[PDB]
Amino acid sequence: MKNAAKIVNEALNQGITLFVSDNKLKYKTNRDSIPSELLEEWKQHKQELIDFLTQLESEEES
Repeated sequence: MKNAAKIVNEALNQGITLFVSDNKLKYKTNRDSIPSELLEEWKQHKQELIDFLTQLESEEES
């Protein structure tokens, strides 16, 4: 059973960076040929992804 951080790490491995903007789960990358699985899992767990990606956005580093 995955969680927000699981998918976040998967993004980094593929050379992507999940970050939320306006409480909407966003993604950043240098390549557009990202795996389509990310677009779906990101939307599947967008709620928890936001929660985790936004609470981390509040701190400098951890």
